[PDB]
Amino acid sequence: GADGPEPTTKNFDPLGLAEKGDVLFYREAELKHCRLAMLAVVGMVVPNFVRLPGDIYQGVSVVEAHNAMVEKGPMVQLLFWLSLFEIITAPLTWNMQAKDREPGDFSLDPLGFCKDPEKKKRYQLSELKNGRLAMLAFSGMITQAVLTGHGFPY
Amino acid sequence: DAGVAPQEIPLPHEFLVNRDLIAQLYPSFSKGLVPFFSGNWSEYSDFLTFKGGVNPVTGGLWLTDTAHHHLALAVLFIFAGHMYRTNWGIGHSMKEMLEAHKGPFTGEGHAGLYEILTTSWHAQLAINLAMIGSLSIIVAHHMYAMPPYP
Amino acid sequence: SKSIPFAPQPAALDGSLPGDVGFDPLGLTSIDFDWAKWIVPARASMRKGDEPVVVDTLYWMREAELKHCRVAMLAVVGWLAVDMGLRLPGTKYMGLSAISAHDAMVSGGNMVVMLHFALLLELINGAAIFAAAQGSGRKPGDFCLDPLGLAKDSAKSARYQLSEVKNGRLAMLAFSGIATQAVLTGHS
Amino acid sequence: VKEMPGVSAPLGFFDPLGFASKASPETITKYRESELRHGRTAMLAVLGWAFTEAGCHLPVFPNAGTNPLAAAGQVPFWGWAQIFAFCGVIEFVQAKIRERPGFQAGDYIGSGDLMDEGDDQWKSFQTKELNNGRLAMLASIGLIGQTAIFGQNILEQS
Amino acid sequence: ANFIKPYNNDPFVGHLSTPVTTSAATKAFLGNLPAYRAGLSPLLRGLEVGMAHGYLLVGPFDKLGPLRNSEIALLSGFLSAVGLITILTLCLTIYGKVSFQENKDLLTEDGWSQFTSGFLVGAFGGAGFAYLTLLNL
Amino acid sequence: ASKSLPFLPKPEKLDGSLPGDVGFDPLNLSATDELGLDLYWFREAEVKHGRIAMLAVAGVLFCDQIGSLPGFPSGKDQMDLFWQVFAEKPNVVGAGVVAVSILEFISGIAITAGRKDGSREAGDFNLDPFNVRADPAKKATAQLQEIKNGRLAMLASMGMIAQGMTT
Ligand code: CLA
Ligand SMILES: CC1=C(/C=C/C(C)=C/C=C/C(C)=C/C=C/C=C(C)/C=C/C=C(C)/C=C/C2=C(C)CCCC2(C)C)C(C)(C)CCC1
Repeated sequence: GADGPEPTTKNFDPLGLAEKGDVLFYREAELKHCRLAMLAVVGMVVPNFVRLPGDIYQGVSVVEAHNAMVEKGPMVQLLFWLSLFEIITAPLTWNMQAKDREPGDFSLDPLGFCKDPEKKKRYQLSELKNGRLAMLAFSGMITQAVLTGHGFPY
Repeated sequence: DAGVAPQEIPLPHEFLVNRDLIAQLYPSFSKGLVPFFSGNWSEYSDFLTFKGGVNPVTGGLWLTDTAHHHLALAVLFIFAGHMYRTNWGIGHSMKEMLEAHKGPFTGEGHAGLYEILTTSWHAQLAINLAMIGSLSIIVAHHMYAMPPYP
Repeated sequence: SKSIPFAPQPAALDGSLPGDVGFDPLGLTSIDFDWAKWIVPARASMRKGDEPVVVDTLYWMREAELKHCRVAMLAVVGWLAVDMGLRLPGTKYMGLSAISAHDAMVSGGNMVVMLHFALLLELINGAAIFAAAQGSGRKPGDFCLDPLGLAKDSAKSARYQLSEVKNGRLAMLAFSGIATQAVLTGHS
Repeated sequence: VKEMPGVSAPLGFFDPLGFASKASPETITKYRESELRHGRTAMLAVLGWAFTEAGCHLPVFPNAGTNPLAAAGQVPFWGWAQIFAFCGVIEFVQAKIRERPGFQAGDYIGSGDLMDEGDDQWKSFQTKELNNGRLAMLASIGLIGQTAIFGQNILEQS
Repeated sequence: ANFIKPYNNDPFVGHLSTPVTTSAATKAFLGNLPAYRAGLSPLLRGLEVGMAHGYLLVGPFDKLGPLRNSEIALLSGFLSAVGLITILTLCLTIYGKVSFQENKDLLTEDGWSQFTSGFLVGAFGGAGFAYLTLLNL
Repeated sequence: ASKSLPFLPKPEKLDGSLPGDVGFDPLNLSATDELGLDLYWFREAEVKHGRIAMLAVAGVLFCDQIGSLPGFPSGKDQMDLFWQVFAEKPNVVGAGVVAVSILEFISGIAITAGRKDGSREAGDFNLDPFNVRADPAKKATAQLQEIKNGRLAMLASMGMIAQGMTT
């Protein structure tokens, strides 16, 4: 899917881990990390601009938000339902090369671009790329935010 | 133990007809057998104790301790008596049990011991006599250390 | 592939019973255990090594689901009725909170009586479950109690059964939520 | 190699990073030797950590009986020297073993020349050893880590 | 499996190939002892055995002898070890002169004589070394 | 096909010959052929439990409250009454107990006899004064009404025992 674009990295597998077989699991893991990182970057930027109505949500920086919400509960109910979705998402664990479903695929395509194969390829590539950049951005955001006093620009 | 002369002690059958006559000594009979079936066995701690040690007056084991002991042993023996298969499918077949236990160091394992112990009285007598003798010695050791009688 | 499109429909699960949307992401029905030894153990006196052709796992789970759902429907309606104040005659049932109802009646004694009645009824139900493994045609949850007599229609009975399953699952969720919330905060 | 013991598990053959994918038989044998040495050492280390934590101390170590990392200080340098000497003597014996022609990784009992025939039960039991040893490795490193970070020490809500 | 099989694949010999009797551990450990190691002159075998058994023997006499509580305990222990070593070398010489009578494998008159000379020298060395070590400790 | 419970089948052993039979045997205890019970023991036990339970109900009613035969004073529900009657006249209560014991021993010999041969039917002691056995219908009706109203006796006696025994 990645297919060899861009100057710095065309076919980046120096360690050649995928050469050990079962690349579909690695692809699904990459997609999962990408989705989490994109949502995490968005939730990193937004709280500075807007905070939820509840008083306990109000106040507290993104660096301390995790602990405060774990204490309050939101970071526990979120965990509960994420665990529901992950447990229900069993197929990926034991059947990887046997299952027909492509990695990181759920039957959610209201826009319908997945119907057209070529635009589907373009969109999968764009998703992978924006997700990789989002992973890097989230990592840098966290590190700089703890290193810096404030985390809105950082 | 309270010092009542044997003449004034009511006959043992008198302790089976009037419950109150026993409730004076152990005020848990008053509740009766309802705690037993309700599961509130703790209410019987008056006469089913686990204090151990020795009775200071008579110098022997507490009778309540022995009562609880024998009750627990009765429960365990009744439970263990349902282990073996006799006429209804459920149960253990000792032949299969013995045949199953075999490791690398012992070849065929306990294969053929059931036939030995069900076709020769001398084998069974050897085991039973060894166990009875060891048990008698254990009795001798335990009775002096914890005098069971007053 | 239904109600969870991105997973194969469980092969053991069959889309041929009321409320069938192929929803078993954890493959619970895929367990090969026959769930009939659980009532009549192992070889047993009353067993002929019969094939797991009926009780299997889906029959057991289905009887369990139907029992849960009907019990929960009754429980939710009764809880709502009592918290509105329907304490009934007796002068001993009155003055107790629905939260206190259980332990209060357990200390009362009627709970023991209804426990013995439930023992009798569940013994009947276990005998029924043992049937259909001895060669009966009983279906999961089928006690043959049908005054409405829609089985002759062969289509309206199916709709009623599907509606039963759905209403009962909703009732189970509703009762669980009602109990938890009411424990945390008191409301009607 | 996939055939050698240890494979049986929920994960099956577990080589995400390629270490035995193209390793010569010598390197795979050395990897297995290291796995078994670490596993056995870790099993003993965890058992000793449990012994020390429960207060079970030798009569000759009376004062220190609470925290293993603390107890390590009470041992004089020559005690550790004798530990090292004993381990080196055993290592010398094992090195003398490995010179024999028919040596298999970790088979210091010479199972190949002892068993009447190679068996599946023997492979399964070797796998049992390897699994309990891997768990012991992880558990021992975790014990040392959790006791270094939080000084309260195990059995003290750690 | 079956870890017990007849020794040497001969069912009719009075022995068994148990893990203790025939395992890489025991074969390698015994095959490197001086009494069985390969490529050793009998004199060297005797010297190794004597060194092992002389250092080994001073301790019991030194610590449990009648003079253990005196300030000369170590010397008395050393002397007792020396006397016992002399007795054992007498035993070895007579055994050699009786057994092998009608340089090589250790089972010969000259081989055993060299082994005994080596054993005496090594045993006195071991006793002396134990004394030296214990003298300051 | 059981008349009582359509969902579980009627037992093969129960043919309806015995009175009060509605095919209500879920656990299929009538099929027992081990430990010597075999549905003739169960029938005899049912009749005996039921008869003595009917007597128990009639006794606990205590409507006359003259203590049955004259000289028996006072009215009490169950346990205190039993002990008090035993206390005031041990001679009479012991006499009744031994009468019951004698009939019980003879009955046990009769149970074994009925097991060996079918001469003795279940619940049969030849105590019929009417001596009505020529035509089945009346005998069957009387027997099954006995069993039904005695089952009611047993349930009523449980309704009695339950009171005062709980927490
Ligand atoms: C739990 C109730 C209980 C009580 C109060 C007693 C009380 C007594 N026992 Mg008994 N005993 C019991 C249970 C009990 N025993 C059981 C279950 C066993 C079976 C092993 C024994 C075996 C036993 C022996 C062999 C002896 C006694 C002796 C004694 C006396 C010694 C004094 C003392 O303090 O005893 C304290 C008693 C103990 C500390 C023993 C406790 C044993 C525990 C409960 C074992 C539990 C095993 C467990 C249930 C296994 C289940 C496995 C299964 C599920 C597969 C005293 C009267 C001695 C005696 O009377 O000599 C004159 C004696 O020699 N006991
Ligand atoms: C570990 C152990 C063991 C064992 C041990 C042992 C057995 C030991 C031994 C030891 C020994 C046995 C030692 C020895 C040593 C010796 C030495 C160290 C020697 C030296 C020598 C010398 C030094 C000499 C010198 C000389 C000579 C030769 C002569 C004269 C001159 C001179 C002096 C020069 C076991 C496992 C069982 C158990 C646990 C513990």
